[PDB]
Order: sequence, then C-alpha cells, then structure tokens
Amino acid sequence: SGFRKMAFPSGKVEGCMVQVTCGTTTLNGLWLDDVVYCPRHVICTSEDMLNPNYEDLLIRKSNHNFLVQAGNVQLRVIGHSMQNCVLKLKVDTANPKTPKYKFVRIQPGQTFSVLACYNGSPSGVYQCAMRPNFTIKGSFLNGSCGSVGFNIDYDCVSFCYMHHMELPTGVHAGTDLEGNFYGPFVDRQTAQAAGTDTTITVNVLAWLYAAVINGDRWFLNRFTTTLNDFNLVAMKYNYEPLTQDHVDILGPLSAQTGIAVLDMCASLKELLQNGMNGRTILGSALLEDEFTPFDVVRQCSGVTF
Amino acid sequence: SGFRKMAFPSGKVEGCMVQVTCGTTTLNGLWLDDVVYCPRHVICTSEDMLNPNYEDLLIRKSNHNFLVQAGNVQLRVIGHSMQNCVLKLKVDTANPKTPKYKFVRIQPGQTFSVLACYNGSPSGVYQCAMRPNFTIKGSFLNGSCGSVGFNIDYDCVSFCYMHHMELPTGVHAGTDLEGNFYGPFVDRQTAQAAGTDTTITVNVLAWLYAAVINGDRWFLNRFTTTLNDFNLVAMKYNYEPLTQDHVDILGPLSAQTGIAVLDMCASLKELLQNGMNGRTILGSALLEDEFTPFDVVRQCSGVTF
Ligand SMILES: *C(=N)[C@H](C[C@@H]1CCNC1=O)NC(=O)[C@@H]1C[C@@H](C(F)(F)F)CN1C(=O)[C@@H](NC(=O)OC)C(C)(C)C
Ligand SMILES: *C(=N)[C@H](C[C@@H]1CCNC1=O)NC(=O)[C@@H]1C[C@@H](C(F)(F)F)CN1C(=O)[C@@H](NC(=O)OC)C(C)(C)C
Repeated sequence: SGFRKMAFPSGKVEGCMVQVTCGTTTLNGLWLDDVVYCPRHVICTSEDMLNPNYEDLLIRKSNHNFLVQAGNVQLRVIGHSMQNCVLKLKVDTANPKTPKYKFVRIQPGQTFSVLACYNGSPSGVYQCAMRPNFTIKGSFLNGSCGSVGFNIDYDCVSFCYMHHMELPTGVHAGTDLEGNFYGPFVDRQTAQAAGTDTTITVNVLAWLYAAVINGDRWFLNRFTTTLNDFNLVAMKYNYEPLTQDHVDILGPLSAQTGIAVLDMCASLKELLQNGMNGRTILGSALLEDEFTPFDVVRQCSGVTF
Repeated sequence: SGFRKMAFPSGKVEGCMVQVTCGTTTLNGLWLDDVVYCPRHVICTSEDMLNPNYEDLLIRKSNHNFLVQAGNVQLRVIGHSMQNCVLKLKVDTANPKTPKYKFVRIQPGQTFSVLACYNGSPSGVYQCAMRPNFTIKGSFLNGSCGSVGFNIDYDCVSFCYMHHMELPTGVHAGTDLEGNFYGPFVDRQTAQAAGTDTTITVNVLAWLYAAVINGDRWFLNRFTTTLNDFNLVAMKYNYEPLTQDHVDILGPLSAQTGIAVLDMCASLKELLQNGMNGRTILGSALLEDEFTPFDVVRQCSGVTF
C-alpha cells in the first residue's frame, strides 16, 4: 500500500527525443517514423518573439537550416512544414525505436506524465494535470520546449502535450501534437491571462477514496448530501460542479470501498467548510486534485505496461 | 521554473526487469550481465515466512526450480546462490540491454527513483527518500518485491534499493543489491519496529532555497540564528541536528540566491515555532524534506542524462 504521485515509465518516449537546432536556438523535438515534431518558435530570434509573423519567418528557412540530432546520429532534413504551432521536419530515416503511438487531445482534469528534456536528452519524469484553465503546473527551464506529455496503455503511447511557454503566473502552456494550443494562448511574448482556475472535484473525491483504501479514515462522517446541495458548496469554494457522469466514473472506487459517492461528497463538504484542522490525508495538509479516478485505480490495483 | 517531485528517466532500468518464479510465488528480478538479482523470500511459502530457515529452504531448490522470463523469452538458470537477503540466479545469456551500472549503499536522507513493477513489467516511477529510520514511504502492492530504486549519473545507473517488505506502519523496507537490509529489519513475517522518524533538516533547507529561487519569498525573515541555537529548536521538533558539513553542502544554493545558510535556518526556526498560518510554499502546506540539495540544483539548473 501507500500512495505516491507516480509517473508512467518513460523508456518508450526517451527513444523518441531529439535535439532541433535552427539558427542559434536549440530545443527538443519528437522523432516518430520519419517525422520530427517541435515548437515552431525554434525559428525565432529573441526580437521576433515580441510579434512574430511565423509564415514570413518560415519562408526564409530551408531544409539545411535545420540541424536535427538523435544522440549523435545526425538526421537529414528533407522536408519542412508548419501545422498550427508545430514544425514538422521530414527526415530521411524512420525512427527504429518508434513505439506504437496515438496523438490525443486530452480534456481538463486529465493527467499525464511529462518527460522534461534539455538538448534532446531526458532529465526527469513527473506527473501533471490539465488544469480547468488549460494550463499545467510544470517544472520547465530555458531549453525545455518540445518536451512532451504522454499516457501509456499497455504498449501504446498516447502523446497529448508539447511544451511551449511559461506564463507570468509561473504556470505552463503548450499544444497537442497537431500543434493546437490548450487554452486561449498564442506563441507570442506578450502578456497573456490564464482564466480563473478551479479545483477538479472528481479528482479530489478519487483521492479521498485512495485515502480510505490506505487506512486514512478520520474524515468519514455520519452525514450525507444531495448532488445539488453539494454543488452549492462547490461553487462557493471554486470546485467544478459534480455531475452524474462524474458519479458514474467513481463507480469502481465506490464499489471496492462500499462508500457511496454521495457519502464521500458529504465528507468533502465538511472538509471544505471546516478545513483540515491541522490533520493530514495521505501525507498532505491540502486537498489533492492531481489524481484522476483511473490514476487511483491503477495505483491501488497494480496495473502494468 | 516551477518545482516538482521529479524522478529519473527509467528507460535504462526498464530493460533490466525480469519476472522470477519459484514454485507458486512470482516477483521481480533485476537482470544485469548474466546474473538475475531478486529477494530471497521468493523461495518461501506463506507458512515459511512466519519463521524461515533460508539456507535449509534453498537446499530443497534446484536450478530448474527457478524460472526467469524476460518479457516473453525464457532465461536458462545455470547457477544459484544466496548473498545475504538476495538470490543471485546465474543465467546463460548476458542481458543485451545492460547499462553501465554500479551498486551503491545510500545514506539516510538521500533520495532515489523507484521503478514499481509487477510480473517483471514496469508500472510507474516515483521519487523516494531513505528516511533516517531506514524505511521509505513508497507505493507497493503484492508482487512488487524486487522492484529497484536507483539514481542516474549521466550514463551510469547506480542501483541502491531492492524492495522487500511492508511494515505495520504502511512504510517500506528493503536492501541494497548486495542483499543487506537498510535498517534493523529481517525478512521474516513478524512484528518489526521501525524506530522513531525525524525530519531531514538539510533537505528542508534545500527546499526553502528552491522556494526562493521560484519566487516564494514570504518566509524570508529579518532575524538570524546560530548553529547551536538552531539545533536546540530542531531537536524540540524532531529534526536532525544541523552540522557544518550540511552547511557546506548547501553552499551552491547559498551562493546562487545570496542568502547565507544561517539566515535560512532562522526562517525555518520561525516556520517551526509559528507554523504557516494557512499559507503554502511551493504549493505545500507542510515542510518538505524529500528533496536533497542535489535534487534542487538538478531541477533549478537543468541537468540531463
Ligand atoms: C522553451 N524553450 C521556453 C520555455 C520557458 C522558458 C522559461 N520557462 C519555460 O517554460 N519557451 C519560451 O521561452 C517561449 C518562446 C517564446 C514564445 F512563446 F514564442 F513567445 C517566449 N516564451 C515564454 O515562455 C515567455 N512567456 C510568455 O511570453 O508568456 C506570455 C517567457 C517565459 C517570458 C520567455
Ligand atoms: C513482495 N512482493 C511483498 C510486498 C509487500 C506486500 C504488501 N505490500 C508490500 O510491500 N513482500 C512481502 O510480502 C514480504 C515477504 C515476507 C517476508 F518479508 F519475507 F517475511 C512478508 N512480507 C511483508 O511485506 C509482510 N510484512 C512484515 O512481515 O513486516 C513485519 C506483510 C505485508 C505482512 C505480508
């Protein structure tokens, strides 16, 4: 037992990271089959990022202006194109280490592993969540752009995120692998507001189930609540409304613990209204919302890949 | 920027996890060169574990009583021996995926990545600390024994932990890869006490430096303290004494931020005596002690592997 923020094993993805240089800038790209993907701002000088015309900037570039390195293997660029905010570089070699893979656009509240990368070499792996305002709380320095986020199901890597920018908040923003930003963001160095964020209620409930499974029981009370009355308190404390869809997704956890979902909501209610009183739940003094119901089941049942 | 519990990329170690079966029990083994390392309690039945004579039990076992699967292919066991609490199974095939590697017995307070596996297949990766009472707060289910903990040093994998048991606390105990338990623990299913834990002071200070580096400067105070004077309040709150050696280890962080180590202690002192008053530091409402000085610099300067 025990409960940790656990990332997927990163070996499948490590074999796809390459270094993409154009001009002076170097960042990471994703090498799948004979295509390398990376953020289009690799083609910008520091002055362009204030107000970049990416189409005009790309036209000044040809295949040989792109240096792609996979370790020391120097890939030859034989084609380049823009898809939204990603550059696709056609290379003469298919990646032999290519995993079975999908490109997925994930939904707010879902989680994914990030393989943080510099100069085409992996540095570390950690778990993130897509916040409701389509940002992530990552750990990214200069040179990390092009690092990817992913999930794994048995053998198939689902790529969902590529890193592009850090906001003024210290939060992070990026695209899916078709190059469409999550959220309202553009790849321009001008002030950009992230919306108001809120707490992912179905994830907090799933983490309370994990707590109960592991013996942390003190917050279970003798009360209950309705969906509409719980939602009244959730709006008051900036929580997503709970829907019957969320209730259904919590079925597996509800069934394994014999605690009804609305019983667990009444515990959350009392935690929100009365705080934690200095006690902890699974070692945290705050309510955790970075664990989906699938994350809890995978860790409490032992699913492998 | 940002600050996350970041694990090492696990690719080099995934290619080393095999499945080891003896009789009815199956757990994980580490396959390096022509040797498979796994916990010796694989040779036990559920009744032997109450009071096992391991030398006597190993004598009932033959090479062909052990069966090692690496993914789908079988390895031929041609030799078996007991080194303390690990079994070394000589196989006929050197692991083609063996990384450059060392075996290391780490010190309390140090951290490592854990690759959690079941049936020889990786499930997830997370960061852990060797607590001062030589346990770790992990996440391990049935079948997880033989999962390893490790650090990476560019190309070299330093193996430091093999998982063995769960203690009454829900905490975890294990050995180094020469089979010597960390702590006073033995591999027998009887009541075993972990000693009283304490909070790793030099790690808490390293995490305050990470907070300052990332913009949380509220805890910075307009007081200071002395080594001895700090140790009086640290002992009162079950913190390790701060030694000059630890002061020297925090040099790099001290130099980059321009805050002397003894200044940071006086902020920590006032956090301990006065709590956090409902504020957070790097998104936590508790004092974090699972980041070494080296983990902070790795994450706040971008070291790759
Ligand atoms: C990628 N290598 C960096 C990663 C960034 C640096 C510090 N922490 C990070 O995550 N990405 C950038 O620098 C982008 C590229 C430019 C642009 F997005 F194309 F405009 C500028 N970038 C930014 O992240 C800026 N943020 C911003 O403009 O928010 C609106 C900052 C961080 C100011 C350079
Ligand atoms: C290995 N696959 C398991 C992992 C264990 C199961 C539940 N959570 C875990 O981490 N290892 C064991 O079950 C060991 C093997 C036996 C022995 F250590 F060799 F004696 C018993 N094990 C335990 O972990 C027991 N703990 C214990 O006796 O500590 C005093 C329990 C968890 C009671 C089976």
